[PDB]
Amino acid sequence: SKILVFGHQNPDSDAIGSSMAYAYLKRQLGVDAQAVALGNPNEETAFVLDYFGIQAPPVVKSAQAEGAKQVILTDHNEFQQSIADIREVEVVEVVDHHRVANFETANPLYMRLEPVGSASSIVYRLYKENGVAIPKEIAGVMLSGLISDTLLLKSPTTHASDPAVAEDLAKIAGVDLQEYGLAMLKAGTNLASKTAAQLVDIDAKTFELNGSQVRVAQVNTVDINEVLERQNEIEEAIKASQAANGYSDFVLMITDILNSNSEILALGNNTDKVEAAFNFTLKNNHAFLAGAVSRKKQVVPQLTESFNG
Amino acid sequence: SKILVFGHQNPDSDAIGSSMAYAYLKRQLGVDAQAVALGNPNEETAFVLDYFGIQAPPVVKSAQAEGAKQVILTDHNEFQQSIADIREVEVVEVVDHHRVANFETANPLYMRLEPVGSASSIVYRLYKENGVAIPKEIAGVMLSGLISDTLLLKSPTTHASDPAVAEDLAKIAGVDLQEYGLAMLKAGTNLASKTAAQLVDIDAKTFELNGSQVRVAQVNTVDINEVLERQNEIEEAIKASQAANGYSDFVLMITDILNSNSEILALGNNTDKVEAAFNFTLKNNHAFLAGAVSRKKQVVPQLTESFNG
Ligand SMILES: [Mg+2]
Ligand SMILES: [Mg+2]
Ligand SMILES: [Mn+2]
Ligand SMILES: [Mn+2]
Ligand SMILES: [Mn+2]
Ligand SMILES: [Mn+2]
Repeated sequence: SKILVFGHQNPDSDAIGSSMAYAYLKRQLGVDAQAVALGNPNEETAFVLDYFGIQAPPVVKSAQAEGAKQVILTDHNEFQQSIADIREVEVVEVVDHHRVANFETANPLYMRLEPVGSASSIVYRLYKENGVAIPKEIAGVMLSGLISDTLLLKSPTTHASDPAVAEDLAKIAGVDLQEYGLAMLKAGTNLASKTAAQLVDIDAKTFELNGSQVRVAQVNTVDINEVLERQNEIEEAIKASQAANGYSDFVLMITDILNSNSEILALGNNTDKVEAAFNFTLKNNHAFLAGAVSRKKQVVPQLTESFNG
Repeated sequence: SKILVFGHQNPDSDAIGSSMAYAYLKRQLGVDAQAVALGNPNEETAFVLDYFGIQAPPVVKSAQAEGAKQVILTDHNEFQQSIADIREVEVVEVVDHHRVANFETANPLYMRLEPVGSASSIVYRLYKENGVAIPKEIAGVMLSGLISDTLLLKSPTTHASDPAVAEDLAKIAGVDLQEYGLAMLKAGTNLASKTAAQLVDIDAKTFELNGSQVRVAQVNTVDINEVLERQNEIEEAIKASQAANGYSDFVLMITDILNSNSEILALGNNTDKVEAAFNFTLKNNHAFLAGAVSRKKQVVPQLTESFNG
């Protein structure tokens, strides 16, 4: 009866932070909940965990294997993004900031979705609404989740209310927003220590675009050209992944967080549709896409339009 | 920019109350929201609107027709229970206490689902959470929804937090909980004014139970015996429906909403799948199903299990 609280596959900072923050809150409310992760923390999240001196959630792969019948999803609701046997257990709660799709429950449940910058932002309000004090380290993982998802509040996903949230969490966490923000974001640009295969699967999701299974990965870097130093291995890793997972197209978003621009490297059957989604020309399989920092707002939408559905 | 707020087709008290109350709330929050209905009030709801003297929402049939592109749904989420052009508009918010299915959004949205007795109960908390004092008449329709969906807090669907809510909405609406409730519930048991075919179809559903097509209807009455005065005319309307709709089994629930029992009348090929389902014996085509007041929580399972899985 231990309720498992977890974010999406290829957990990012917001996924981990929101699940940890929410699990703690559930416990304060008398619920036997435990935060777990569907994968190992990425470099950005590792930085956060280390910073506030807390351990990463246990990594699990099957709810049933862990003997759990009830789960709480944070930072996602779509089944392909959840635990492998999500269809076999009961989803009792969901706290997320994404559109809803490929989600279904047999019974009523709790749901708190808000079209804001991060799932962590929502959990924060739940602490306030329940009158539960926020511990320093919990504030830290929540703040980190918000900072992560909004690129230190500079991303188009930043909601009007997020800055105030970010400000209060920073205070509770004992950090200077800009200083901590920049340090953490930079921690995610540690890509050299990763293999090409791992690099393209650090932060990636799949989208069904008018019948095409399109993989869209993102990475934060201090320089697009640095990431391209291994373009060959990366393209190779991309083609391999495409064959292994059934992807007709693979889009790699190389985001320069300093200059707020992203390089688009795409391979597959419909690279021409990619070129159409952004009106550019892929040379050696990539092109510059100025001002792009958000996958959900500045990439998927145009890819959706060009592929159509 | 004009958001319609509505409950589900064939609205009950909760559907009407929750949309009216919530729409009012959004307006106090600066959102140009308007409560609309997908049908006219039933005897129960007409009794409520009159008691607190307020007009029932205007019945509409299309969001596109009302000049609205955005909509807020209360007391439901499944598209088949919604507005005709639901897939054509944007769902900006959902307040409900049902399971989720046949629901999808292209973009992020606000969702507030809680596994409680009524949708009105959730709206109640939304008022307090937003610092908006609840208006007398509004408390009236909200209280009615809660009392209606939970049979004056007696149903298995009643949540631990529902009583206090019911209690507080009564105080605000200026009524005594126990009297207004009974008086309101009794007011809605008007069956003699409807034809047999109408009864067996005012609140029924269909369930595929291993190849069988079983109709399961529910009628609220203050006295089963009285409805049993029309047994014959009923079995006729039943046999008829089974002929026209292919139904292999028809189970009628004559729910006595004051004692919490439901006499089960069954005609069909598997009138044994039912007995073995409620461990009773159909003496005259019907048996006594004590404690039954909820179809899915007290009738579906056993049926679902007797027909085996
Ligand atoms: Mg992201
Ligand atoms: Mg009901
Ligand atoms: Mn995430
Ligand atoms: Mn997120
Ligand atoms: Mn309803
Ligand atoms: Mn309801």
